[PDB]
Amino acid sequence: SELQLRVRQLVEQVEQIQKEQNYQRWREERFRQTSESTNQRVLWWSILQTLILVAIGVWQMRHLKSFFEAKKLV
Amino acid sequence: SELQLRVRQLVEQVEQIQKEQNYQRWREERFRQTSESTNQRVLWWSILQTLILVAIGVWQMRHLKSFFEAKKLV
Amino acid sequence: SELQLRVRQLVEQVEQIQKEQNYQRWREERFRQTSESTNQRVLWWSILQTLILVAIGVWQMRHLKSFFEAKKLV
Amino acid sequence: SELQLRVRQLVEQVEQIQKEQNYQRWREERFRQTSESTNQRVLWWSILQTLILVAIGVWQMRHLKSFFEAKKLV
Amino acid sequence: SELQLRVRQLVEQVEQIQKEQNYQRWREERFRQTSESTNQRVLWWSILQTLILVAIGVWQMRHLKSFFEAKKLV
Amino acid sequence: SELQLRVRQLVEQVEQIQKEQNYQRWREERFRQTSESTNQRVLWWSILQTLILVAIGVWQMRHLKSFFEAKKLV
Amino acid sequence: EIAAKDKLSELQLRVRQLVEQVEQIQKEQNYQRWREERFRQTSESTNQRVLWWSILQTLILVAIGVWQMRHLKSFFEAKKLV
Amino acid sequence: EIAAKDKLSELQLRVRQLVEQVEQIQKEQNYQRWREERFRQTSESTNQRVLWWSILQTLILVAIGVWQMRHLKSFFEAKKLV
Amino acid sequence: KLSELQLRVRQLVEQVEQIQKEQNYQRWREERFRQTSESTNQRVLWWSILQTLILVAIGVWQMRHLKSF
Amino acid sequence: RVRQLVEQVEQIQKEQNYQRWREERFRQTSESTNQRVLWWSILQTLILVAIGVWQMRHLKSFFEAKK
Amino acid sequence: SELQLRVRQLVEQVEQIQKEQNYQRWREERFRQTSESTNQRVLWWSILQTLILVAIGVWQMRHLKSFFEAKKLV
Amino acid sequence: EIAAKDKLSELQLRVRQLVEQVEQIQKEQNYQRWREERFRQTSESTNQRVLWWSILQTLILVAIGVWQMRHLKSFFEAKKLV
Repeated sequence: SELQLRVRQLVEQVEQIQKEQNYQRWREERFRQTSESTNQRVLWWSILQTLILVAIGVWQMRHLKSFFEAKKLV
Repeated sequence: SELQLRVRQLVEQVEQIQKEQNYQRWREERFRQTSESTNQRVLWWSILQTLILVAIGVWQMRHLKSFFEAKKLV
Repeated sequence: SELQLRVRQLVEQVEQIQKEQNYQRWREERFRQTSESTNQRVLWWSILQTLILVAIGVWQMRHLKSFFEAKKLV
Repeated sequence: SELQLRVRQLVEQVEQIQKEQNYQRWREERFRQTSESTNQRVLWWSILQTLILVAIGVWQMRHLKSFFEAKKLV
Repeated sequence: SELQLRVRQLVEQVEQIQKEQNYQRWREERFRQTSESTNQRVLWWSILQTLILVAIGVWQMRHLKSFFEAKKLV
Repeated sequence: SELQLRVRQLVEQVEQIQKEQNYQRWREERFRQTSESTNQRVLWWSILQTLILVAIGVWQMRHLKSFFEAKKLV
Repeated sequence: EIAAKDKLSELQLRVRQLVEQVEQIQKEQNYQRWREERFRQTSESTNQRVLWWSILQTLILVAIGVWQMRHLKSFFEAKKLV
Repeated sequence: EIAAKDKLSELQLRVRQLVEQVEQIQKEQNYQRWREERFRQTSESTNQRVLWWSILQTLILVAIGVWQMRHLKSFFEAKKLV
Repeated sequence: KLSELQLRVRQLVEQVEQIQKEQNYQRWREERFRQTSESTNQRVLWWSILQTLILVAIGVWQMRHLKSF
Repeated sequence: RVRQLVEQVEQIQKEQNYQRWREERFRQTSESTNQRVLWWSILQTLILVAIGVWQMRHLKSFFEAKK
Repeated sequence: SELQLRVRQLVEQVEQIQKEQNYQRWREERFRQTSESTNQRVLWWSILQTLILVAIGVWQMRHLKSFFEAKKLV
Repeated sequence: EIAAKDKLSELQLRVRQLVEQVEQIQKEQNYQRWREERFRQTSESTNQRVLWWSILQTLILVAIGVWQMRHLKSFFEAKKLV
C-alpha cells in the first residue's frame, strides 16, 4: 500500500497548500491596505509641509509690515 | 478507478501549486519593486521639498532685505 | 514501475511546496519588518516636522520681542 | 514499516509545526508593533491636543488685546 | 497493535495542529485588520485636528478683519 | 529500539503542541483584552479632551465678555 | 502538656475547615471570571458605538467656536452703539 | 523520652507555622480577588455612565440648539420693542 | 458497575456546572439591579447640569428685559 | 439503586438549567423594564426641570408687576 | 436479573446526561441572545434621546409663545 | 501517640497539596506577567546614512531659520544706526 501512503502524504501537502493560498491572499490585502495608507500618508504630510511653508511666509510678511508701521509712528 | 481519480486530484494539486509559485514570484516582484519605488518616490519628493523650503526661506530673506533698502530710500 | 515514478514525482512536488513555504514566511516577516520600519520612520519625521514648525513660529514671535525691545529702547 | 512511514509523516508535520511556532512569534511581533504605534500615537496625540488648547487660548488672548487697542484708538 | 494506536495519535495530533493553524491564520487576519483600522483612524483624526486649527486660525483672522472693516465704517 | 525513540519524539511534540495551545489562547486573550482596553482608553481620553475643548472655549467666551464689560465701565 | 496537645488537635480540625475554605475561593476564581469576560464584551460594544460619534461632536465643537465668534461680534457691535 | 518528645514539639511548632503561613497565603488570594471585583464594578459603572455619560455627550448639541432658539426669541422681543 | 459509578461521577460534574448556570442567572439579575439604580441617578444629575446652563441663559435675558425697562 | 441515584442527579442538573432559564428571563425583563422606567423616570426628571423654569418665569412676572 | 435492570437504568441515565448537555448548548445560545440584548438596550437609549428631547423642544416653543402673550399684556 | 502523630503528618501532607494548588494559581499569575515585561519603544540608531541625513536635514532647516532671523536683526541694527 506504499502508493496509497504516498497519496496520503500528498493530501497532507494539499491542505498545507490551501493554507499557503490563504496566506498569499492575506499578503495581497496587506499590500492593498498598506499601499492605500502610504498613498494617503506621504501626500498628506507633503500637503502639511506646503501649508506650513505658506504660513511662515505669511508670518514674515506680517511682522515686516508691523515693524515698518512702528517706525512710521516713530 | 478511485486511484485514478486520486491521481487526477494530485495532478490538480500540482497545477495549483505551480500557479501558487507563479503568483508567489510575481507577488515578490510586486513587493520589491513597489517598496523600492515608494522609497525612491518619497526620497525624491521630500528632498525636493526640503530644497524648496530653503529656497523660499532665502527668497523671503532677500525680499525683506530689498523692502528695507526701499525703506532706506524713502 | 510507472506508479513508483509518479510517487517520486509527488515527493519532489511536496519538497518544492515545503522549502518555498519557509521562503514565503521569510519574505513576509522580513518584508513586514521593512514595511513597518518605513511607516514608522515616515510618521516620526512628520511629527518631528509639524511640531518643529510650531516652535519656529513661536521663535519668530520671540525675534519680534527682542527686536521690538530694541526699537523701544532706541 | 507502516509505523516508520507514520513517523516520517509526523516529522513532516513537526516541520510545519516549526513554521507554526514561527507564526506564533509573528503574532506576538504584530501585536507588539501595534501596541507601540498606539502608545507613541496616543502620546503625541494628547501632546498635540494640549498644544491645540494652548494655541487657541494664547492667540484668542492676543486678538483680545489687539481688538481692545483697536476700539480704544478709534 | 501499538503501531496502529501511534498512527491514530499522530492523525489526531495533525488534525489538532491543522485546526490550530486555521485559528491562528483567521485571528491574524481579523486582528491585523482591526489594528490597521484603529491606527489609520487615529492618525486621520490627528491630521484633521491640524487642519481644524489652521482653518480656525485663518477664519478668526478674517473675523478680526471684519471688525476692522466695521470700525473703519463707524 | 528506534520505535521507542519515535514514541518519545511524538510525546515531546504533543507536549510542545500543548504549550503552543496554552500560549496561543493566552496571547489571544492578550489581544482581546488589550484591544478593548486601548479602545476604552482612547474613548476616555477623546471624550475628556473634547469636553475640555468646549468647556474652556466657552470659558474664554465668558472672559471675553467680562473684559468687554470691564472696558464699558472704564 | 496533655491539655495543650488536645488544644492542638482542635487546631488541626480548624485547619481542616481552613482547607475547605480554600477550595470555595478557587471556584470563585473560575466561572465568575468567565462572566467578567462577558462584561468586557459589553464594554467593547460601547467602544465601537463611540469610535466616530465623538468625532462628529468634535466638529460640533468647531461649529461652537464659530458660534462664539458670532456672539463676540454681537457683543462688540453693542459697546460701539453705547 | 524527654529530648525525643521535645523534637516532636518542634515538629508541632513547624506545623503551626504552616497553618499561619498558609492563612497568610489565603489572605493574599483574597486580596487578588477583591481587586478584580473592584475592576468589574468599575466596568458596570462605566456601562451605566456610557448610556448616561453618552447621554451627556448627546446633551452637548440639542442644548446648544435650544440656546440658539432662545437668542432668536430675544431678537423677536427686540423687534416687538422697536 | 465501575462504569456506572464513573457515569455517576460525570453527573456530579454536570451538577457542579449546573450550579454555575444558577450563578450566571443570579449574577445577571444582581448586576442589572445595581446598574439601573446608579444609572437613573446619573442622567438626572446631568439634567440638573443642563438646567443650570438653560437657567443661566434665562438670567442673561432677564437682564435684556431690564435693559428694555 | 446506584444507577437510579445517577439518573436523579442528571434530572437535578436539568432542573438547575430550567431554574436558570427562569433567571435568564428575569434578567431580560430587568434589562428592558428598568431601562423603560429610565424612560418614565427621566420623563419625570424633565417635568421637574420644567416646573423649575415655570417657577422662574413666575418670579420674573412678579418682578414685572413690582416694576 | 436485578443487576441487568440496574444496567438498563444506567443507560437511561446516560440518555438524561446527553439531554443535559443539549440543554447546556441551548443555554449557550441564550447567552448569545443576552449579548445581543445589550444592543437592544442601546436602541432604547437612542429612543430616549430622540423623543423626550423633541417633546421638551415643543414644550419650550409653546411656553415661549405664552411669554410673548405676557409681553403683549405688559 | 506515635501513630496519631503519623496521622497528623498525613494531614499536613494534604495541606501541602492545597498549598501546591495555590502555587499553581501563582504560576498562572506569573504567566500573565510573562505575557508582558520585555522592552518598550524601539530607538533609531541603525542605517545612520539615510535616517541620519533626514534628521540632520530637519535640524539644518531650523538652523537656516535662525540664520535668517540673525540677518534680519543685523539689518535692523544697521538702520538703527542709520
